[PDB]
Amino acid sequence: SQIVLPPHLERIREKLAENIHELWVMNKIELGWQYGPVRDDNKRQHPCLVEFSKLPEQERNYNLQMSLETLKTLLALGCHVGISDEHAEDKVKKMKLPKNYQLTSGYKPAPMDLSFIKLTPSQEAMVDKLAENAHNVWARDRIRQGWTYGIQQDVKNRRNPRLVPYTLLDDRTKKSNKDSLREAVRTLLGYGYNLEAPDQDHAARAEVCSGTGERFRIFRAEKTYAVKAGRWYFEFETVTAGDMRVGWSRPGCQPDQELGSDERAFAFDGFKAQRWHQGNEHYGRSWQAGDVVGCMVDMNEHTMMFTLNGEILLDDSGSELAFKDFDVGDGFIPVCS
Amino acid sequence: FDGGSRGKGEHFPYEQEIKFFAKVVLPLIDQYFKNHRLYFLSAASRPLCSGGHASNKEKEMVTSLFCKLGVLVRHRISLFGNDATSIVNCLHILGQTLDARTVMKTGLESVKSALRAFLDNAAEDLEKTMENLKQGQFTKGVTQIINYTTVALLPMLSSLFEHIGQHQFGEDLILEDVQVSCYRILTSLYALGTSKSIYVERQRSALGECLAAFAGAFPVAFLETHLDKHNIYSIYNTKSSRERAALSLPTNVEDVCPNIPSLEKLMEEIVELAESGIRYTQMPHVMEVILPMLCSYMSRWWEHGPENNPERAEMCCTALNSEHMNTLLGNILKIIYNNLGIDEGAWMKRLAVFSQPIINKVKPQLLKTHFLPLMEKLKKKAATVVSEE
Ligand SMILES: Nc1ncnc2c1ncn2[C@@H]1O[C@H](COP(=O)(O)OP(=O)(O)OP(=O)(O)O)[C@@H](O)[C@H]1O
Ligand SMILES: COc1ccc2c(c1)CN(Cc1ccc(C(=O)O)cc1)CCS2
Repeated sequence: SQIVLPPHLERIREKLAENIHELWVMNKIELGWQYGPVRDDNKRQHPCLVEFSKLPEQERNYNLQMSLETLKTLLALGCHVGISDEHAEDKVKKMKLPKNYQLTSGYKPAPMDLSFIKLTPSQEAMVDKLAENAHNVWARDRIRQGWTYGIQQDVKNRRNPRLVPYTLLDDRTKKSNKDSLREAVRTLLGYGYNLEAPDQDHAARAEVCSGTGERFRIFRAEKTYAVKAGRWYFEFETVTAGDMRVGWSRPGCQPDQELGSDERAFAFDGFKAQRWHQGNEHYGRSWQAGDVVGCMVDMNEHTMMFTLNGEILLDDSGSELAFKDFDVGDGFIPVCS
Repeated sequence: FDGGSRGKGEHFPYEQEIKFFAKVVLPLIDQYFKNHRLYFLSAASRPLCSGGHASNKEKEMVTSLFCKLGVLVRHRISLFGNDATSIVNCLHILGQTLDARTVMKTGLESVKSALRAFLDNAAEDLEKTMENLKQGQFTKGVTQIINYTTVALLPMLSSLFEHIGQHQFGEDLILEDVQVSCYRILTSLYALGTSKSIYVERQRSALGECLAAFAGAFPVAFLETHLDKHNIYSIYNTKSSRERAALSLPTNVEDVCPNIPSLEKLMEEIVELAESGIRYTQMPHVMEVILPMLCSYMSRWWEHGPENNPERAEMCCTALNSEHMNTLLGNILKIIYNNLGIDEGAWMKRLAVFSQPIINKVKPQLLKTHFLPLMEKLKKKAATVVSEE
């Protein structure tokens, strides 16, 4: 809906059209293919370098439309591309090019010195987005055609092996498309229209995409195992690192309420290095993958302690007591969230 | 005001502006940045999940403000009067709040030039202190310069270098002209530390903290300079003979630090120290300045050591080991044991504070039955009637 044609590119649409034609033909010929008599899969030859009689006009239209879609996508990314200097045509100079690599079609190749251009990581990021978006557009076009994913190419059932999200795509094809499009972007930079593009700052994402009924699961010992006197110990190994709490809970602790948000639980949270009982206070350290937290309770003196990998965790003060005052009540049981 | 101080304008009209600045603008800056320091230090990493990260232009403005305050405070503490503490505290807090990484990656050329010029001015002021303090003790410009240095330059540089070392911004900041300016600063700090003069032992400490912070902050192993080629971030390995010729260098790897001896030489010095049994008063500079520098150097350069890097262990600039650490700390507690009975001062406590990083670094297996002497001496000497620590 937001797409508009950029205000200085009206008269240059033609030149960009034949320019994209030039990139298309040079990319096709220097991807390893060459002009041949007949089309075969094993031949790896491109016979379509012939007069426009048979050459697919639909392929020409596809080339033009993907070029315009590419430029529209860069403008949609926020790239208010700027015209720098006409001197690109003057600066570009023909290097040594072999006779075989010289195109027999009659047009003069223009391979420029693309090594010295330093690709800033921002344009690398826009290149990643261009690859993702082009792959998505191709997948959408195939789905509109009726293609569906399969293990291998089946023309009869219209099963395509490559119809997967680009993040999970195979290395070879994504590398090929990625190099084709970096060549396209680098040729645009060679003509010199600089990418006044924005930077995508890091955005916080809650990451909570589980079932809406549960943001956490609480595991506890049975009520009948509640201990009301003595010195008790247990362990909690964290296979991963993240939102996890471990500690002691009252028999009446609710399962749908987060540990330590009320009076019914005393917990330690190593994701944010805090202790939880009726609130939040900083305590201890932050665990990692494979860390073992040892929880100790002493009901004789009404105290609680936590150790990370053997070392005793301590709060802002020098005390090792995570919780030092609580009524015994109906006892405590091991619990985690 | 400085242009027309001695002229017809002995009473500057802008008393309202000066008072408003010195009474509101500075303390407001100090308190605001102290409260919101985490906002400006935020980056791609997310320490403060709730609050957002400061913009790149925001950090550029913070750096510009720090540079402008430095330019203001240069050689004008006496004119500021009692506010000089306020300006230097503002510079301190701003130096903590700076984000050199992002500023260098995406920053205005004016801001980068301002930071480079601030560091170069610090080096030039240190060199002026050199030239006047040498054969100036007999004799005002010299007094004003030395007061400005001892009041602002040491705290400012110490705080900035501590921040740089703590956030590993040296690899992103100290390069080319910045790096040669830091070389000049290092030579100056070492010369002030080594030299003996009444003005020197009157401010030995602040030189100690500044030089230790610099040792922590500097991204090149200046002590073990013989392994120069291994370091990739050195000017001697990056930008080559053409720029040796373009901008002046000592041009020799071992001559880059003429007054700074080699790491092994300082190690031998501290080993026969307290074993030759020389008096504290003869040459007090080692245990007050050099040992802090050694501790900061080792604390910064442990992880690059060969024993921490079995991979490409031949491709490391520094060659520190846990045996180096325990030998140096052994020399430390030998010195304190032989010097606790006489020449009592707070410098033992300051040295212990400075060596706290190395005792944290050292593995606890050595703590077992090696620091047992440390605890038993520390308790038997504290067994006196008045308890401490
Ligand atoms: N009309 C077109 N002409 C040429 N190439 C195209 C066209 N449409 C898409 N392409 C791109 O060419 C690549 C494959 O080349 P080819 O033209 O042989 O495949 P295709 O005929 O487009 O079949 P598919 O749509 O399954 O890729 C695809 O990655 C696709 O993105
Ligand atoms: C199927 O006839 C065509 C029609 C058009 C074009 C080509 C071949 C040549 N191609 C190379 C190519 C071919 C097949 C795939 C593939 O789908 O595996 C990928 C790239 C570039 C686009 S012009």
